[PDB]
Amino acid sequence: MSFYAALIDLLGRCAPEMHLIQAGKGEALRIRAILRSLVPLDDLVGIIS
Amino acid sequence: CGGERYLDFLRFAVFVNGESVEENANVVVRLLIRKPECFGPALRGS
Amino acid sequence: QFLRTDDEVVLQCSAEQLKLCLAAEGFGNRLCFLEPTSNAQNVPPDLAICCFTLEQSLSVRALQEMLANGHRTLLYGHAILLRHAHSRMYLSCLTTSRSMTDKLAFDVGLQEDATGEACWWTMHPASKQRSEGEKVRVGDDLILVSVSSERYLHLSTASGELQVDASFMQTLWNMNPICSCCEEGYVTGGHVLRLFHECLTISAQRR
Amino acid sequence: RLQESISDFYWYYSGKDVIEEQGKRNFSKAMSVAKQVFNSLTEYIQGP
Repeated sequence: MSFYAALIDLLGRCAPEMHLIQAGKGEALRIRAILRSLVPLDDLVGIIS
Repeated sequence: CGGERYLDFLRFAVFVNGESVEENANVVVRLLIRKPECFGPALRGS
Repeated sequence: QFLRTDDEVVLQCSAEQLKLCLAAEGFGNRLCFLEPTSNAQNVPPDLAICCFTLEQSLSVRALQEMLANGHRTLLYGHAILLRHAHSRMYLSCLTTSRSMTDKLAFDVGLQEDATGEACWWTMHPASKQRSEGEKVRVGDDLILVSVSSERYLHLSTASGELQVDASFMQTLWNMNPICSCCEEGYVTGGHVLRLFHECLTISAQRR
Repeated sequence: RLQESISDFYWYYSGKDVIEEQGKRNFSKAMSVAKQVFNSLTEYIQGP
């Protein structure tokens, strides 16, 4: 659980910042596709609860 | 236990002063997906 | 002896060892499948949906000012835009997933639009024999990477039989030139043609 | 290897309108070494 606590918050800290998402930086939104593509959201919700 | 002695390093490699860098973040993840064994194998999956 | 622009090629893989050409139907069944060609002696495979013309080829930063906005030979580390010669549309990497196993393996299909988001691919040299800047010779091992998704066009063996998908496994690919610039008034393979002397018809069990 | 490296520097600036100070100092560098190597090329062939 501590290892997966490290694999998660690394990629959270590689998420492109919000002001670059307001601009149409296609490279920056390509990455934000990939990290969202990897992880299902509802997996977190059972973990968060 | 052993693999967690690198990610605590690399989470200082892209996140500084409460902000993310760009040029390192756009090249760590391009390289982290060349060897998908580097992720934990329960999500590589359960 | 070297590849160029505006000349059709056919992507073929290798897996006993067996050569799978990559074709796709279009106008219905927009996804792509595989088709073998190593058993051409007992059964001729269908090459009608396997032709692919390279109508453009740019450098990596070169298309970057196409998106915000006659025969050039091509190199490793260039970008490429394939066209499906029968269906007059372009190959791309699609949004969905035909894996359904959380493999994060994207599915390869076709696209009608000429937008440059997912239509483009970059090639890469397989070994350290060649590198960036060198030309592609005829019959060299290639690795094709997405532009929008940054995944590799690879064969997948997991789900029963074999199929092609975009995920994080690299797979060698032969480009195999199939038709260069032909002279006018002459015949090559793939030509649809008539046989007069009065045509050569069949009946509308019609044999 | 110099040739593609200078050409892709054009494609980054092909969308921009004006050029700032540091953009030219880089581009002043790459041609000053380019004039050196064409001059070093032609002395291989100045003799017939």
